[PDB]
Amino acid sequence: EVQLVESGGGLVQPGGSLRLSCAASGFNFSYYSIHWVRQAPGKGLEWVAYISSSSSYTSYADSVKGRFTISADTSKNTAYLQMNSLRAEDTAVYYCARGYQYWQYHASWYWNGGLDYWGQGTLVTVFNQIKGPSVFPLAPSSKGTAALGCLVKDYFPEPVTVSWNSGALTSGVHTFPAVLQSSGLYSLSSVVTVPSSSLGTQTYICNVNHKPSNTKVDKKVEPKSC
Amino acid sequence: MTQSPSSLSASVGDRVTITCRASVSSAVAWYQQKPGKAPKLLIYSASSLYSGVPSRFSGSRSGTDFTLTISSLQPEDFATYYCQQSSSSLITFGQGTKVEIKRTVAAPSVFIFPPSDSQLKSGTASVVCLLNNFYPREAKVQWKVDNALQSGNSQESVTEQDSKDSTYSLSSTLTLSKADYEKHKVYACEVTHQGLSSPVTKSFNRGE
Amino acid sequence: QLVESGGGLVQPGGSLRLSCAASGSTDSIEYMTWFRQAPGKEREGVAALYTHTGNTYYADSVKGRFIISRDKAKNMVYLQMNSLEPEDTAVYYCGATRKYVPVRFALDQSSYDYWGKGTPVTVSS
Ligand SMILES: [Cl-]
Repeated sequence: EVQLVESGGGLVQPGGSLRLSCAASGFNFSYYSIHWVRQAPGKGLEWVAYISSSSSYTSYADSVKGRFTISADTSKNTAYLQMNSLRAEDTAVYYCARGYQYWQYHASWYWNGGLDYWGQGTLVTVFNQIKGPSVFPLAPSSKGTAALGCLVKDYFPEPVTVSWNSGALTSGVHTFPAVLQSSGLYSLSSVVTVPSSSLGTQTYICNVNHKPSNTKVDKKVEPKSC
Repeated sequence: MTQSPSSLSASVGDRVTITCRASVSSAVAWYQQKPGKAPKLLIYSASSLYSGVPSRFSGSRSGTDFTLTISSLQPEDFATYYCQQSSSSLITFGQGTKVEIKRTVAAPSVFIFPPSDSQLKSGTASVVCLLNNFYPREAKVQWKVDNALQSGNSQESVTEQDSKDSTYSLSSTLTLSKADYEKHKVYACEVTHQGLSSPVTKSFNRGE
Repeated sequence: QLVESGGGLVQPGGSLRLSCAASGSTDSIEYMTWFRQAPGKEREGVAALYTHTGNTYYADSVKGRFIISRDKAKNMVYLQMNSLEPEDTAVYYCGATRKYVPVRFALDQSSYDYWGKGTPVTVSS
């Protein structure tokens, strides 16, 4: 019945501010420690900070010392991460996690209790600009199986979503992880393989959503005329 | 700075041992994470099984090194594994190790896509080369423009292993100015892979 | 104030003796008790001693393997742990209460007021 629930994640700009909550239930809050661990896209876990409210012990990773502040309201069974002086690379999923109250005192060559309970995470996106994508067709060739797709170029920040024919087509779709271009803008392609015979009949439309700029674009993908 | 995970390919039934990269430090705890899901504690204090964790998972302190062993890999065990220590008041997670499933060699199907006419109207041309449904992940892509070998003007992206067929797909995208695109005729990507006895090239001539 | 010591790594079948040193007078204490807390599990009562009587109470899982005792002169409570098993791996805590507690609430976390920071115990081959 132990549960940890993160909230408060969203879009924020460098030099703006954001406060994350970790709501705990199912345990005596003052007997434990609350940790913040983040994960950037495609990357490993990074421990960020902890508080043992009751002892008011706190500690921070050098990558965030002097920038982030951890605190706790015992009467609310809640811990907080106050995020200041935000930078692009603070973009990540932020998890809160439970450890022992006196974990540092216990830490030794033979003992490490670890972080037992975890929330499911809250997303923090640092952006300087907002920019919706342009969508171009990846047109099928004249070749059993044909490949087509669409190119989703020049957006910021992440993420974008892509479906095909309003979601009716899912079989054989591959939507690639976005890459950051030299321009500082994201780009990705979504592709699908279908039957060669189906090209003359079946209409293929990619549906691209970009919530940060509040844009939806539907783009038909058909053979190029020669 | 955090890192991309290293990778280990293994079959169901295989025994695997992961060694944590050593750093004065505390005893290691080991965690497991699947994509888009919270990490889970597996092993604490170097060798104690976390409540509920299967007994095929074990930990050992080799002196100065710490290891996680999975005695016999099950399908649900393909995941990323992290080791975790503390030092003074700071906790450190090691680089992830992704355990990936082994499968028979599958050569990619290669497709080349020219830039759309609507793209050209905004001054840039993107040429896309798709490698679809291949194993293992190691592939080399080489772009040629009128027989000139390109370098530094392409970017690759690769999918995770497919849930159904355990393959990978990869895109390589070539970026040119409109002017540079219209200056040249033959656009080709050449793909090297374990499943191809020799490299496969896909070509188009601009405007056909 | 309570301070535990004597924690360490043991093989299955090993023995340890934990110590709990009290500061100040312990005359008004009703129960001195050893608790343990493993990851992902509630802090559970292991052994309790009723100070006026010397009567001891034990969790089912530790009966006959663990013994709680006191030396009033040294102002100390001990837990002798013989035949240690992997399931005994935990942080062990000393607790006390000067408030009355009914005989069968003797092994409950919240039924106690003061604690030490705990001494970790790992049992492993
Ligand atoms: Cl504690």
